Amino acid sequence: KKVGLLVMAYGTPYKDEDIERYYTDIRHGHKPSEEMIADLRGRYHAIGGLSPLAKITEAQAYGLEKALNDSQDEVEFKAYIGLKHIEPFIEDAVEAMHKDGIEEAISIVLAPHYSSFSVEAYNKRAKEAADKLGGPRINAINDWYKQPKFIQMWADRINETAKQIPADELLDTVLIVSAASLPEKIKQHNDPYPNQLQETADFIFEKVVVPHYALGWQSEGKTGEPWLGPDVQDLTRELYGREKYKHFIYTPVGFVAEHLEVLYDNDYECKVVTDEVGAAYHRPPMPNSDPEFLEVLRTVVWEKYSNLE
Ligand code: FEC
Ligand SMILES: [Ca+2]
Repeated sequence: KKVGLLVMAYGTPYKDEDIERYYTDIRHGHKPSEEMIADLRGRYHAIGGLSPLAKITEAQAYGLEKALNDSQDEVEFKAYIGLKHIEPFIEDAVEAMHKDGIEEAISIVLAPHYSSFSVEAYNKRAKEAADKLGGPRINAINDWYKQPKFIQMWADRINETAKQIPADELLDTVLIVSAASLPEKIKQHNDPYPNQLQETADFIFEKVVVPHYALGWQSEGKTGEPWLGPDVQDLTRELYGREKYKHFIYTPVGFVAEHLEVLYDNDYECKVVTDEVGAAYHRPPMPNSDPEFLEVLRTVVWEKYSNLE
């Protein structure tokens, strides 16, 4: 019998006409203003029109399914994609499993770190849909940044970039490790998210030749409350002011694909800052559907399945 593999991600507009309803969904059903829509649409336009996140997420979910099924024959996995803010929604994926007769599923979020605003909400929605339908039972993975192959993947990508920096400028190079920002109040309740990112930065740093590093956040939202900082743009300016770094290497390790928050918030907004101070910009390829990353996810899911049984 088959075990459902519920692969969850944020979602992205398929078409330009979808941007309004996607943004409305992000804002809990409250339609943004015309100025807010125009600004978002202009960011998608700046990165080429739309984001490739849709096809990357699919390649990741079906590449993971194939890696799992080609590596063993104790069980057959069947992947279902459930998205947070556009169809197929999380609830649609759970419905489809139930209608297919899946009785047992493992879920994974395509974000390696846990927080109350991200993975918690994914898991709450998946379990609430399964409770109503009467199945499947969902066994959730909460985080997986500690996976050794995950850390080694990012260190290899950073070391390949650093090898193309001149040896006499490596001492003036800094590795900026980042994730999506969240409201700062999550620290008041000891949410694990900021600690998990610091841990990820520490594990990577001990495996790369780059001698300096700093932790930052990015892509904070339009609210009137404080968000986790420093922002990667502001941190770049500060570090140039104190240390005069010549090379900035940005690894937004909270993300797993090349989407709007990397293509715009790093490759446009951070490059604007490195240009202003006169430093070089580097941003290694994201994991996307590269086989080494599919192997990270296969290890994570197969270890989860091994520990249930
Ligand atoms: C955490 C976290 C992740 C990583 C975990 C996971 O991937 O789900 C995360 C991942 C992503 C990814 C990719 C994308 C890119 C989608 C694509 O079109 O390329 C992506 C894109 C957007 N996020 Fe995002 N996120 N995000 C928040 C937290 C997280 N976010 C919070 C909080 C709010 C604030 C909600 C509100 O305003 O009340 C919020 C709002 C937006 C908007 C709305 C427009 C704007 O104002 O910027 C867009 C577009
Ligand atoms: Ca921003």
